[PDB]
Parts: sequence; C-alpha cells; structure tokens
Amino acid sequence: LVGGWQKKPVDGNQLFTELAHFAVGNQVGDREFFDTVLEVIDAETQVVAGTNYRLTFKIAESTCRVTETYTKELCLPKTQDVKDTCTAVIYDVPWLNQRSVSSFTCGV
Amino acid sequence: LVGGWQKKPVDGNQLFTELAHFAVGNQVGDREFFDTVLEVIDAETQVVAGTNYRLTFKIAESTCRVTETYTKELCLPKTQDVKDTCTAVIYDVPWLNQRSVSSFTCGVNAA
Repeated sequence: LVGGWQKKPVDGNQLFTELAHFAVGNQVGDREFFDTVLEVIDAETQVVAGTNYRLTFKIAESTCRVTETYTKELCLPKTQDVKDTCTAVIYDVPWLNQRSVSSFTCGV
Repeated sequence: LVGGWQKKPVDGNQLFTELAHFAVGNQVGDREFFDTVLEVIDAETQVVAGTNYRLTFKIAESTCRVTETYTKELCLPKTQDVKDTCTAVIYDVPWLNQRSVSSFTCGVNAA
C-alpha cells in the first residue's frame, strides 16, 4: 500500500537532518567538494508498505548463458534433473517499482 | 513498522514463481549458464512498511573533498552562507537497513 504525503514540522527532528545529510553526502557528480546541510526547511512523509518474501525452491541448470538477459520463458531447464534447493529473501515494493534480493543460499 | 511472518501455501501462487525466477535470474556467480526454477516448496511473507521522506533544505559548500568520506561532523559548511536549495526524496526501511534516494534536485521554491 501507499499512504498520502503529509507535511511534518521540522522542529527538533534529528532524523530529518540525518536523512538530508545522507542525501547530500551522496552527491558527487562534478563537484570538487561535497555540499552539506545548513538547514532543512520543509519535510513531508509517506507510508509505503511492501512485502518481504522468503521462498524455497528447486533449481535446475538453464540453457541460457549468463551473458544473456534471463527470462522464465527463454531460460528453460536443460534437463528435469534437480541440481539444488535454494532459499531466497525478496523485498517487493510495487508502489515504487522496486524489488530486491537480500539473501540467496542453496544446499538447503 | 513490520508485520509478522506468515506461512503461505505455494498452491498455484504465480507471484511466488515470478519472485523465485526473479531471484535466480539475478545470480550470475560461478556459472556459465543461469539456473532456473523448477518448483517452489515453501513460502513465508512479512509486510514491511517503510517511510518515504520528501525533504527541502538549504545547502552550503562543505570543507570535504569528494575524494574523502562524507560525515556531518567532519564536513561542516565553509561559511554559514547559503549556496543553493535542494529537494530530496528518501525511502527509509530501518527494518531491512535499506535506505535510498529516489530523487535529488536543486531548484528552490517560495511556492
């Protein structure tokens, strides 16, 4: 789900300052020096919920070379021989079209 | 905020197949060919809510070179003189120790 944007007070919110520093400390580009925060002046927040998935599954070697772009429909199993069993943890946030794998381990 | 882990049936659930394929198709290590998914056998889920932060702030040029490490406490402003105003959106998910900047732009507003 995604919630509405809400204006918040800047006030004594340390986290705002911490998150601003986090953003501006990560802008390199074509600057000789980093810029840094003098002050925050507006602040809005928005709940954004995703789902974290822990999936266990059987794998096989596929026919696709890793140079290629993977697809379910192109990268079919060479043989119906199980190779391993694996567990993966995937965080999915459709609202921001983000999806990430945090862990992936086999020999389960 | 984080919901509880819940066991879910594999059943037909096409999302789980899509998510397994997604994970396996992003593993290129120690392998000439991608592995692919034969079948899913367990599934658990956890709602995790993060917070998206839209922050507007005034910046100054700092004393730290880009070669160096940024820290608020080391990279103090040269002068208490504004040089630009910027807006950033940051998605924070402390529960997964993920944090990301989705946009960073330096236009200023008396909107």
